[PDB]
Amino acid sequence: HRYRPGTVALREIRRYQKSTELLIRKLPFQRLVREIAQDFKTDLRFQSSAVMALQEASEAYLVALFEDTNLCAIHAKRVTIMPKDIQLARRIRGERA
DNA sequence: CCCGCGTTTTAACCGCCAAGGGGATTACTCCCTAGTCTCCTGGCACGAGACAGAAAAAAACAA
Repeated sequence: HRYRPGTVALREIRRYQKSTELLIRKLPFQRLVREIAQDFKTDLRFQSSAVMALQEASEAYLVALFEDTNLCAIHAKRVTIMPKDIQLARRIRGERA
């Protein structure tokens, strides 16, 4: 049959909140880090541990930001997060101007 | 707008194979060092110095 929209989303929320493994596949993230670093200094080498630490910090920060975004969206009587939500959360945080 | 399902490809992995490059050993080559071989014109005349030196053992013959 068909699951009504919004139920499988709750199932994934339950699934991913019980687990800790990283949600971004490694190699694209590593290539993105390498590209970003290249603009600061050339012919650079990275320890896999450094790259893993970068991924852990980035994913945790993104999860916290998504939590704040969901809270902001709920405050607007809304269920869907939209860019203004991220913007407001970042603004109140003080990272974005 | 966004969710849930149907279809495609490669990208992430592994295994084996084949181009292309790096290190220890090997092919030469160049320079240096080390060690030899041979020669120093055609000759001619005359002279003078080297006639080995010690020591052990068997035999002849005087006594």
